[PDB]
Amino acid sequence: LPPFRMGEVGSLGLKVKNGRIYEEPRQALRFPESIKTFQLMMRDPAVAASVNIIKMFVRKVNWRFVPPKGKEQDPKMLERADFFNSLMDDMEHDWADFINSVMSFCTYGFCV
Amino acid sequence: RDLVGMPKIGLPPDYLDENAEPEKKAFVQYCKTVVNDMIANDRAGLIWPRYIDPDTKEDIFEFSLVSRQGAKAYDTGSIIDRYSKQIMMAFMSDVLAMGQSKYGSFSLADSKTSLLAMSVDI
Repeated sequence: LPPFRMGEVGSLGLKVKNGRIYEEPRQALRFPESIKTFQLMMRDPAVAASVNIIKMFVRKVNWRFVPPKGKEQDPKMLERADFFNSLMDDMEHDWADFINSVMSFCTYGFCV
Repeated sequence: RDLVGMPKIGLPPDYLDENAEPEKKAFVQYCKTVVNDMIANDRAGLIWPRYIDPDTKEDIFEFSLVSRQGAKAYDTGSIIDRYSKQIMMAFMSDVLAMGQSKYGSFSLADSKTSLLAMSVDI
């Protein structure tokens, strides 16, 4: 066996093939067909309600910027927190809308 | 369209002709009046001719209520109730049918808020 060495030796072992992930064996749940299958499932009242309750719970919460622990009262960190807080409300769209768009991953499993 | 139990009259074919004798025409008119005006009443009763053919042993006249054999294969009430409950679940508005339970509240400042109020907050 090779000796111990710092740095990676193997790989994740993912089943990517020509740039498309092939983890899921069923054809109905892979990339091209999953856009339609998931939209078919959302029509059922039970699945729709289960997804919507989770989406509602996340959107109920508020967000805020705070100084890192150990330096709570440092004026410099307070000014940094104020700057980053002001950054949230200066966007072309509201922060709540951004959080709303993020929750699309409750259906497709990811978001970009 | 449920038609079980309606009266039915059976007459020889020659009674329904257009050239029939006046007696048969009067008989048919009276039968029509009976069919139109018969109702459950303290004077309900019938006097009807009865003759059994010697060679067939079946009455040539008859008076009976239509009967049905089978029963509907599905219970529509349960299905309708199930779908109504499914509709009410989509909006999380079951309070309409279950009333206002003491474990739920409509106040957003109270730690018992229901899902309907939570969504109205959104």
